[PDB]
Amino acid sequence: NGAIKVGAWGGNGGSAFDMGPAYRIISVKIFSGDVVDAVDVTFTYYGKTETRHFGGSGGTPHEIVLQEGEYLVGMKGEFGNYHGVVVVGKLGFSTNKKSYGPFGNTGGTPFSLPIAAGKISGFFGRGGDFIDAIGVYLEP
Amino acid sequence: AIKVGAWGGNGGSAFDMGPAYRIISVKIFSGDVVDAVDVTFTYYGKTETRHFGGSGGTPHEIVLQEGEYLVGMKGEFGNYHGVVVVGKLGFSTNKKSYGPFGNTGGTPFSLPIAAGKISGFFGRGGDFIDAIGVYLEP
Ligand SMILES: OC[C@H]1O[C@H](O[C@@H]2[C@H](O)[C@@H](O)O[C@H](CO)[C@H]2O)[C@@H](O)[C@@H](O)[C@@H]1O
Ligand SMILES: OC[C@H]1O[C@H](O[C@@H]2[C@H](O)[C@@H](O)O[C@H](CO)[C@H]2O)[C@@H](O)[C@@H](O)[C@@H]1O
Ligand SMILES: OC[C@H]1O[C@H](O)[C@@H](O)[C@@H](O)[C@@H]1O
Ligand SMILES: OC[C@H]1O[C@H](O)[C@@H](O)[C@@H](O)[C@@H]1O
Ligand SMILES: OC[C@H]1O[C@H](O)[C@@H](O)[C@@H](O)[C@@H]1O
Ligand SMILES: OC[C@H]1O[C@H](O)[C@@H](O)[C@@H](O)[C@@H]1O
Ligand SMILES: [Zn+2]
Ligand SMILES: [Zn+2]
Ligand SMILES: [Zn+2]
Repeated sequence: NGAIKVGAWGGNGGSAFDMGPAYRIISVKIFSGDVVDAVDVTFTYYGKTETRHFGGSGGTPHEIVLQEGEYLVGMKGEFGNYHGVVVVGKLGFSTNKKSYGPFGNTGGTPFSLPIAAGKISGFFGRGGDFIDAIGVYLEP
Repeated sequence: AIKVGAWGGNGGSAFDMGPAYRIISVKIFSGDVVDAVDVTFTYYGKTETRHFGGSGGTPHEIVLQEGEYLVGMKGEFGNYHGVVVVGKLGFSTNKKSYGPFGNTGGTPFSLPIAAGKISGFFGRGGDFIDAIGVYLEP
């Protein structure tokens, strides 16, 4: 509904997910090991603060807590075959303050989304055992 | 405004066409490398053309038909005899995909647009197209 969605980068495995845009991403938690297992996002939508759980439940958590006036302004990673499956094998974000990651240890086809104007407001993609694919909502 | 990119190097001079009402056509000049781009578009009742990059290469026109929009951009950038330039460049509309054009591989980048469209360009250019980036509209 006026949305701008770029991606998803990755494979066609797993099931579709789409959190829609948020008023405020509070934190992003990337679960990884060899590969990107999953992503938890906690956010406020119309007053309510929710957490959605994407991908699978393996891997080690890596939390990005957004400070007041800190926004996600970049996403990059790599997707490739992980013993049969095209999943996001490395995943990273940058904010207007600091860069995070990349998380994951499997190299593959790089992708990169530098945002010169605007910010990330939400996520979509595909998840199964791991993060098959990830994509992003943009707003000014 | 939503500006994404630019992908490529830091050589050349910065260009910025701003967002347009409607992309009419994109002409991609390439050889070994992406030399340049001509973008024809409408702007507040005026129709305009901008050249970004140099004069080398063979052109490939993407002419946009009725209710056809740019919903994807992809290519590769790399060091080409001393300068980091777009070595391959491609686009997709809602109806079909184009190219990619250029014959020099490098670091890939891809911008699929699930919702929204490309409404304009910015980046860097010299005698080749050093870098390209994109304005996004809903
Ligand atoms: O990120 C994927 C996964 O990586 C690591 O586990 C490996 C695999 O689960 C599988 O191939 O079994 C291996 C046998 O020893 C194991 O290394 C862990 O980091 C895990 O938490 C993660 O889910
Ligand atoms: O667009 C690429 C590049 O063009 C110009 O660079 C010059 C050429 O690469 C060539 O003639 O060799 C010169 C010296 O090695 C070089 O300056 C410039 O516009 C440059 O900024 C740009 O990157
Ligand atoms: O450097 C952070 C690092 O931590 C662990 O070793 C794993 O979770 C990796 O996926 C991650 O890359
Ligand atoms: O997450 C990767 C992988 O996980 C499971 O094995 C299935 O859901 C696959 O469809 C999916 O591609
Ligand atoms: O792309 C760089 C270069 O490639 C080829 O040599 C030709 O097609 C030229 O026109 C072009 O300038
Ligand atoms: O390889 C893509 C593209 O690269 C060059 O610029 C030309 O030779 C084109 O005719 C060709 O289609
Ligand atoms: Zn979770
Ligand atoms: Zn294997
Ligand atoms: Zn021209």
